[PDB]
Amino acid sequence: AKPPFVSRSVLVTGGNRGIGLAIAQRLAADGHKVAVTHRGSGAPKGLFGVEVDVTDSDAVDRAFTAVEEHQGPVEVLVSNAGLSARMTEEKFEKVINANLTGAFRVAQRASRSMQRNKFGRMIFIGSVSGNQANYAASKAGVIGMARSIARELSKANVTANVVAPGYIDTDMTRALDERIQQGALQFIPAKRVGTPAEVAGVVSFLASEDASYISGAVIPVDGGMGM
Amino acid sequence: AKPPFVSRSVLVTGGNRGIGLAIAQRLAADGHKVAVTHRGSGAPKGLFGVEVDVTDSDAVDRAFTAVEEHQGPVEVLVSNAGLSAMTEEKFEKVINANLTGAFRVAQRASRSMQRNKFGRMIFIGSVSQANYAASKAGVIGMARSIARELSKANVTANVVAPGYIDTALQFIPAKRVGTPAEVAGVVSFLASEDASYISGAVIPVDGGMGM
Amino acid sequence: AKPPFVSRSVLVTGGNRGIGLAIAQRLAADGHKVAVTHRGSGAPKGLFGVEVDVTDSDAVDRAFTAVEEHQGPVEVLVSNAGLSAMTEEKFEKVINANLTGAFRVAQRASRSMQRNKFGRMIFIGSVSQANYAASKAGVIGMARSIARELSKANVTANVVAPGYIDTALQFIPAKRVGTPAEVAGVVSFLASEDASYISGAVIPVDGGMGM
Amino acid sequence: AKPPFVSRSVLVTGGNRGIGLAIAQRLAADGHKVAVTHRGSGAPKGLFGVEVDVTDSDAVDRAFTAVEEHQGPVEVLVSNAGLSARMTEEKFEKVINANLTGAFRVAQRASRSMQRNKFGRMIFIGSVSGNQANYAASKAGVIGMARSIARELSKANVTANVVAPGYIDTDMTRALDERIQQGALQFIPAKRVGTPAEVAGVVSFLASEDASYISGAVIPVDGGMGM
Ligand SMILES: [Cs+]
Repeated sequence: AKPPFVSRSVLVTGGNRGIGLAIAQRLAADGHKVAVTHRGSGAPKGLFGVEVDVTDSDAVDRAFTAVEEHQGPVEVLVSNAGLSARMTEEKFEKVINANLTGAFRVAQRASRSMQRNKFGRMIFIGSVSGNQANYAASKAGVIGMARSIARELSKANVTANVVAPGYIDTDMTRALDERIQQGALQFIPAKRVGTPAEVAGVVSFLASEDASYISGAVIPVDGGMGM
Repeated sequence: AKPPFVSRSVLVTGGNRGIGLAIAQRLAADGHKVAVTHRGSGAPKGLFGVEVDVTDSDAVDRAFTAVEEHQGPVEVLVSNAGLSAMTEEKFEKVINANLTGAFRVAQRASRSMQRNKFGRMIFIGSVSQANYAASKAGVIGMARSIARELSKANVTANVVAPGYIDTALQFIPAKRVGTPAEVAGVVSFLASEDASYISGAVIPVDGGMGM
Repeated sequence: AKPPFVSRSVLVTGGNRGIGLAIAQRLAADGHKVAVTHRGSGAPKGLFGVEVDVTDSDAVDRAFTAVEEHQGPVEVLVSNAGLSAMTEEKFEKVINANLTGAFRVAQRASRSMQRNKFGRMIFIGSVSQANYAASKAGVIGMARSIARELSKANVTANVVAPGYIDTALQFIPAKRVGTPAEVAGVVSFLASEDASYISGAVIPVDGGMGM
Repeated sequence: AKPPFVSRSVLVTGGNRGIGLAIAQRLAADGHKVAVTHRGSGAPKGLFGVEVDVTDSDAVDRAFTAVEEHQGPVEVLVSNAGLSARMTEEKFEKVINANLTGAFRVAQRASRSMQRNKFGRMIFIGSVSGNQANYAASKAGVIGMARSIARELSKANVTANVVAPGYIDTDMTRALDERIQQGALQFIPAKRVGTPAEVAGVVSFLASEDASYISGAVIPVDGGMGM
């Protein structure tokens, strides 16, 4: 007794690259109407692209307006980490503004339409493993924020969940010392890195009709690492 | 890309009523080969059934053998609570059915999963007593131990933790109770090819309740 | 919109080998409840099986009853050729198994389908003899008669006409033989909720051969 | 053992209205990248639109080029009837040019890329029931053409099939005399009209990986009418 599929208006922030790209392509093949944000390079073929820096509340507003006009109001928001990568105030605030406050900005802009239409799915994608304290603070902060949103908006059938990837095969992970790669594996029960498609599949589920009674959850996609 | 579907040999314990029944029916509609255990009331129409008291290790063993003969070795094990829902007797009865029972079915499933380098163990928490709380938290610790040991063999162990399901609302952000189908959909996902890199997780299906 | 999936009670005759087996396995992975008939070699692992000689009307009747008891009344009937693949004896043997056999299973299925206002009869033509040609064309005429009478009750009858399937290429535009999975996919569609307004059709699955 | 889904670049001619719209929406929800042609009014939200009159070979060429640039070369072509609706030469040639020659033009423009990439699905949608001789000639002509294409191109994994709808619920069918509506039913074993979604489901199948060994076929979607 599987709920019938509904084609949703989807916005995937940072959806032209890496894990964000895998997510956007998967949601498109699922049957959804998928738009992505980017910082200039553009969306790949078959996806509607809008340029926006998530540190800029006006650019966020214009992005959502453009998507609304293209494919209808955003029903499923996938917020990917704006940045991924001793410590200092500038580096701390830069990461917080992009990854935590940036997540707030897109969630806030999505919320009114989601509440009004009594449907919404906010799905926040944590930054990858693995600048320690700034990324740690922003990722944990997004989880606290998502829980607050879930507590406020779940009564309107608007949920907010977090996908927490562990070590995933990306360009930066492959650039890491051969020595760091094989020994990150010592912390991972699965004894292998995850793939972008493995993250995308979990997002596919959270966007689907099957995830309606999940709200305020953090689903780790990490081969057991974070236990 | 979305990974190709694989029809799995599935066993759902307590798969004849309530949430277990919803899970069994959903996994069958997904395309899996679904067997259930039950305590006497019989299996649902269409599905292979075996009578098991999960406090009985011998009965668990002969159930798995019967299922292997019918549809092949169990690849996906869904362990539903033996009891729903303080004396030493009541405490021990719930621990034996809900915690040790989970161990019995997990242990019996484990050899074949490890050998074939594929397994999904999915434990379903009871709906919501020191006894029930201990057994539910206990199963989570057990699952995490199994995930730590066996994830390297592509054998994962995850928990679905339902809140209030209809088979009080002030404490639930959704302002409604969940349905058995809403639990079943999460189990469908965890049984699927899309859940391969999830292990040792507890997924709450509670409308935000236990956040 | 795409109509919601419904898990149907399916019977596939000759569903234990070749194209029939591929059909049965595909329909089971689709989410249906799949039973097969066979002539002695047994059913595939996982699926409910009944021994039927389709020249025997009594054996057909007791097969349908056994299937009804197991998984509910047959909603989707897939009739595969009794024989694969000139004397009066050889002619009559092929007609009796392939044409009259199709009638026997169709007739037995028809009452319940009409009563419940749902039925899909799907006849699978033999792969490619005056006897075989007569029986294959005969089944098409029979199916068309059934479709004319019963489509008003949401009971349709369609034919899949395979060409050369691997269980010569110069006469095939595709320049290759078809696979059993390629036949099974067409049967999956005809069993689905998307085939509701198709009735009395013959769908060739032949890479262009019989065009 | 179902073939894994592949997201195809789809062009549905006349895909902004009626049966064509139902087809385009279904193929989009299936997971494909769907573009439609129209004659000016535009594509609905979530579908890429291009304007083209299928009597104009240059406009067809430009349409396919625009789709190619948007979503990749056309892999699945759904050619819907340009026109639907005593007899005279002008009315005969008008319908032949739109419905038969128009089908040729789009098939021809699709063919080279399909052959080169060793994949293609041409799906021709016959005009609805039910100007007699011109529509009859064009619909039968499209079937002969499709069979020729199937004979030539099936060796390159390029197939050509026809969906032949009977009486389907559309704006024009509903405009027909109450008396003609209920008595068209006397010719239909199903004893009801079909829906646009019933046609779209058959097109979904013909576009899918399950239809690979079907070529040169005419699938009637008519509740048994045309037996
Ligand atoms: Cs099944």
